[PDB]
Amino acid sequence: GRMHAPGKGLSQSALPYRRSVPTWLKLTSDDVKEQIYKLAKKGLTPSQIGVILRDSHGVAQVRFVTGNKILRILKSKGLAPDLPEDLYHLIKKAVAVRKHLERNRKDKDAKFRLILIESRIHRLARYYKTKRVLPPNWKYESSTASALVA
Amino acid sequence: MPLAKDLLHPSPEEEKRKHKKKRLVQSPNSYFMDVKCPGCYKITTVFSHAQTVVLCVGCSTVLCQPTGGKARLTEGCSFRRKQH
Amino acid sequence: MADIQTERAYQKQPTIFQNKKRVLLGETGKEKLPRYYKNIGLGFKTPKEAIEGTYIDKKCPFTGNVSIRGRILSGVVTKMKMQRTIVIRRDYLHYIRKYNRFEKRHKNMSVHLSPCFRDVQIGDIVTVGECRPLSKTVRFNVLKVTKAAGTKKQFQKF
Amino acid sequence: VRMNVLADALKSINNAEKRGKRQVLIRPCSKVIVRFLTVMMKHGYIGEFEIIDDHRAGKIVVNLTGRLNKCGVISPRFDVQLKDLEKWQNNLLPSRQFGFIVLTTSAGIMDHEEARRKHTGGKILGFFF
Amino acid sequence: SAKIVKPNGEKPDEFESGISQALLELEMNSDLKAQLRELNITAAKEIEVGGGRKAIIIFVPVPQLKSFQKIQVRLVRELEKKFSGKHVVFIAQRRILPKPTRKSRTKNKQKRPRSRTLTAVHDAILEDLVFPSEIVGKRIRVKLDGSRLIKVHLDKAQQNNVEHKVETFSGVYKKLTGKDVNFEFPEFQL
RNA sequence: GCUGCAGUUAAAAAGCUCGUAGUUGGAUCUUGGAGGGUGCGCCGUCCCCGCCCUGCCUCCGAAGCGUUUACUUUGAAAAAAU
Repeated sequence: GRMHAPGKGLSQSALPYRRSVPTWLKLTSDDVKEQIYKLAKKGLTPSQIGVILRDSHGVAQVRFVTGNKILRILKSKGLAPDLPEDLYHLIKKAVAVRKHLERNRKDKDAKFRLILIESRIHRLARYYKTKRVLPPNWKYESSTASALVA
Repeated sequence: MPLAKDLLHPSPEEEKRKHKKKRLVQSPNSYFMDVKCPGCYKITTVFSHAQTVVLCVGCSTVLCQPTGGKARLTEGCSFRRKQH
Repeated sequence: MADIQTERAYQKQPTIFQNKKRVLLGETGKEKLPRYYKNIGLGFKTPKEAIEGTYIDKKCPFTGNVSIRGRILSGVVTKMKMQRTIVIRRDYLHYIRKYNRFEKRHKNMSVHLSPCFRDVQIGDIVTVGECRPLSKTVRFNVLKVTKAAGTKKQFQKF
Repeated sequence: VRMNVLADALKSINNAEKRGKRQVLIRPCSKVIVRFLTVMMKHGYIGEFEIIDDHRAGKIVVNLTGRLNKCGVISPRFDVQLKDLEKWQNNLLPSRQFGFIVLTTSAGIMDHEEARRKHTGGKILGFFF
Repeated sequence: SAKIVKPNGEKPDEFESGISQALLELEMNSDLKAQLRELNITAAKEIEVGGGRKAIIIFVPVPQLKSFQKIQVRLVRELEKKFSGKHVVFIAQRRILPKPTRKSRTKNKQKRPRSRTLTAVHDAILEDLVFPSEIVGKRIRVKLDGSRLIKVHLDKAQQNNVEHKVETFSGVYKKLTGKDVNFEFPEFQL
């Protein structure tokens, strides 16, 4: 449990059974797909769209009120961006750590951590690449990564 | 563990004490509510634990702030659950 | 295409003769080259490219003078560095009782590749057939290109 | 993590019976677990079992008597050649007479007696007595 | 008549004719017409309940079902009343595709959709047999005699529409799959 | 020491982690009645088998013909001596 530490911690959603519902849920597929697309226009991530939808407006899972996961909705509209979001936030994080390490060459902890993050990235990309999402030959490079994430 | 339980029919009380993931067949331990604020008359559905500010339909109001867990509903507010 | 003929010697299929001749249209005649082909057998369709093509390849199983007899093998294409020949990697299982698990093992096999086949690209699974010694290394000839855009890891199209 | 799921179910059982327990909840279950639980059942080594349906992978409740000394799993699932079945049952069964080696063959998950009668063979799953 | 609504590749008749007529009888009306009109049915089959009140099973195209779901309760109420002495319900014809063998042959026929598997279909049948309730959970019991019984948990609220039915759902289910089904009630998380 | 070893203190877990090869990988897609072998004195006891309480298409054979395998099963091909 956990990949780059000794943490054990079980923690989760616990998703609901009930096949159908919510029932007290009116609205419609129409409604929330519009909602999703408009939010994604604003630049929001699918994680973020799912959260804000969840808490502000009734959507227990977007899957259930519409037979599609948020990312698939985005991609079908034409909102999907270049690399998958998890990969993004990893690359971005390794960037911020890299910038901090250039500033503070004396921080060995940071150097260790940068490695960890980076390994997590390379493996994830290996997975995305295996699966077409990323063009075979995709790689993450410090040099270009900075320029990539923004 | 005295060679006595009906693992298949366990009690609702001690099922209700257990971790959401440890439940006989799993299920969550979180809920939804309708929330009031007199000035408006319509009602926003809200999730028990929430992260987002939740604001009402029109009035820039408030409607809880988030926490480690359950959203703290704000002062003068009311809330029926509730469904199925 | 690319001019074949390329070399210094005139490439031709043996004993398949010409004779162009006088009068009008064509002119001589339109195809200008009689072409001879055959099916390998074993139910390997002789691809259109062979019949349609200009290329010479004596080594070709369809167009050339080579017979396919013997083992028919399949392998994955590891290399297509050499002109008209490829290297395929053959995986096989080795059984070791003395205590019993056998360990994957492989062999590479050099095999001639007719210009009739194209898109011979590394990764492609291919079916080659035994043949008379073509070259000191090469025992086989590519008979069928098994293919697949599949292996998805990308999206092939048509 | 997990390589196999059977091995957990079997172990869980064995520790239940060792305690003096009469029921267990195994997780997460599979077609193969069912099939194995079933062969056990036909023979008496367990009572009735029940697959509960979480919207996930399943959870089984087995009610056990106490005729069970041991139900083991063999890993890896070695291939067996009809006269390696004779060699297996001797390796791991109490007397020639009883206990079953249960394997998976092209023609079904079966105890080796049923195997001998059908006259088919395959890869070894596990055992009991 | 027979031609329109009892179609789905066979005309036919008798009961299908009666029920169709009943639908028309309902059709005269207001909002209790126009909403239905679109709905259409493939066929009806009749199968009984053990002492002897029969249950009538109706088959639907599947793209239709959302609308049928729309009415359902009101319609079923009408069909039970007009056609009394029968338990009416609604099942959607689903295709089911065989798992390929091997030598089944296999000319790699287009994949197929889980949304085509025999188990998934059966699950759908269970889902269809009961209605607005919801199936809360399920369990499978292995009987000493190599038998298996499926315990299908049910919700609680609004169940009454189904309560009297239960036995027929069991029998109906059997006719379709050949498996045995049983029903239960819950609990309410606290 | 595969079957079938030991490694807290006896001889033996690298100071720690990342990590490629290699190995290893969750759940989930089909559902009694008689025929034949050997025991016991016309009767039966105890296996084994198709059943009750599933190759498509081409259009019986033929052919098309295989989605790939590994596996396992049934055959042939399998030097004599040993």
